[PDB]
Amino acid sequence: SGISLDNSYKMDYPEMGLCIIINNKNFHKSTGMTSRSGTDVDAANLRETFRNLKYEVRNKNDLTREEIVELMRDVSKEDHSKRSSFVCVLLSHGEEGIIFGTNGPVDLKKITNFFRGDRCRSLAGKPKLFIIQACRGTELDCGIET
Amino acid sequence: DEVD
Amino acid sequence: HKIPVEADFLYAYSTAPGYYSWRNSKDGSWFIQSLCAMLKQYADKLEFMHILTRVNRKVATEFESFSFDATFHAKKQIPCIVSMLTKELYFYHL
Ligand SMILES: [Cl-]
Ligand code: NA
Ligand code: NA
Ligand code: NA
Repeated sequence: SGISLDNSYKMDYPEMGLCIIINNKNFHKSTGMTSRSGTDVDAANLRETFRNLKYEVRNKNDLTREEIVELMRDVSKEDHSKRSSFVCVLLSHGEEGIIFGTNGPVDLKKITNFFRGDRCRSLAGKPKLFIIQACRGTELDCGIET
Repeated sequence: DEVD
Repeated sequence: HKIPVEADFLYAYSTAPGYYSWRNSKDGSWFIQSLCAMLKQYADKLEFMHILTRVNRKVATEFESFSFDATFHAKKQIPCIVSMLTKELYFYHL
């Protein structure tokens, strides 16, 4: 055939891939974390948006830190061979490097490690997108007039 | 407006 | 013959390192609102980094907090694209 380039990921596998949306709105009273009003608007917008991109969307609501880790582990052990990519959306409280389950925190590194090229071989070489709506600390940006 |  | 085990990840953060992220209780979060809008408008047109750059500009320019508390009033947000991708990403093909 003619000359070829490979500057772009192959996105014409039979499936675009999974879109896991973790929507944490209500937190265990003992954590002292407030409810995240408006997050259901986010979860619904994401579901529709990624549905139109032909992702297999799975919405999950109010997961404990244990459920988050087990979900990510189980998803990483699926056969992604026929899928172009992987998307995970996290909607929760957070701080730098951390996302909160309903009962306590989860290291972002623990979540993403399941999808390392050596630990999820059927996603190796494929784009793994983590979209994170969560605080990364407590600084506020005062902005500057244009 | 609220923070996360 | 090998690729890095950390290759081919992209982290689309809502906010800069160390900062709060803003969520509106009626409209949803600034970042997710803007992300869905730009995916809706540009997923059949633009490479994903260029989509996320439009998201950055939308959040940075169109949003500013309103609070009865002076500490939290009139604040801004810039999202933070962290790419360890090795190729361009288009959601369309052919
Ligand atoms: Cl809500
Ligand atoms: Na949210
Ligand atoms: Na990879
Ligand atoms: Na936001």
